[PDB]
Amino acid sequence: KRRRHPSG
Amino acid sequence: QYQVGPLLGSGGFGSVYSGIRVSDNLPVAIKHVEKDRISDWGEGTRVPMEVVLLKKVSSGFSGVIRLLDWFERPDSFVLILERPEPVQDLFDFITERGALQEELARSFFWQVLEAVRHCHNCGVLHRDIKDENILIDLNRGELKLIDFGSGALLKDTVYTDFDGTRVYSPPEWIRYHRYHGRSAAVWSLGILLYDMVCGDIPFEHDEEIIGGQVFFRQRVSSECQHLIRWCLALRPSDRPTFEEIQNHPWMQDVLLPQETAEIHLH
Ligand SMILES: CC(=O)c1cccc(-c2cnc3ccc(NCC4CC4)nn23)c1
Repeated sequence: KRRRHPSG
Repeated sequence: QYQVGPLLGSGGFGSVYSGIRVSDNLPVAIKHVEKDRISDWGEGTRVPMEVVLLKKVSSGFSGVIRLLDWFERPDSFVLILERPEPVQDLFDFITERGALQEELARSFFWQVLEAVRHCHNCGVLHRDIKDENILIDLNRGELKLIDFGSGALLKDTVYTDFDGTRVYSPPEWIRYHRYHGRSAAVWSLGILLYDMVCGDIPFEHDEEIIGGQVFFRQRVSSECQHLIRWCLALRPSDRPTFEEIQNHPWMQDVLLPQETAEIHLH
């Protein structure tokens, strides 16, 4: 459910 | 001159290593980006925009991680940055602690606002404010902004380019590919504040971003909900200015960073 989101 | 330690992480920003300056054992971070991977350059010669922006903001003390030096290589640039010790990024702090107590969120949010004001006063827009780009100095209770690789010089005209994080990007970017710097920054701050008091970001999909329905998944005070909802106004001109944020009633009586470390981090 919770995650990092890379740029771009 | 620098003794290279382990790799801390890598991604769209390049590869970041722990390091120590030999000359005096100062902890540093050593950041490598390949030239082919860089798109936004600036004016020495053509440097990556991160170097231009970091130099604009690295003078004096602030809540921004400071550029100590940089080097060009044939295929890459290397940046030497401050490294607090010990140090956890805000994304991981939140994952491990869940939703933050409001007193703590207030202290963190205040510090981020001061850092962003600093950047804007220096003519710099970060454009990727999010928990992954904020370090906590766990002993001092101080927050530091990192990663200016998607930033730009601050201007009063429209931006039609964006390589920051989409889930922190405002509805006007999603619908129109157009935004103004400050109002887009304030939106990202709303996302960040929600993330802190709820334990994750409010929106995952384009449709949620443009719908602008804020649902609170945790118990959050009425005053805090009001501030978040104001930062997340669909119309850019309906969002608060930095002054209005800092004057908001939820933002009064902020703890000092040392108090914050003592009560919440130590
Ligand atoms: C994690 C850490 O100690 C540190 C310290 C100073 C600067 C940076 C830094 C500077 N620019 C970036 C861009 C991305 C980034 N990622 C967070 C950790 C995985 C490298 N760190 N980072 C990280």
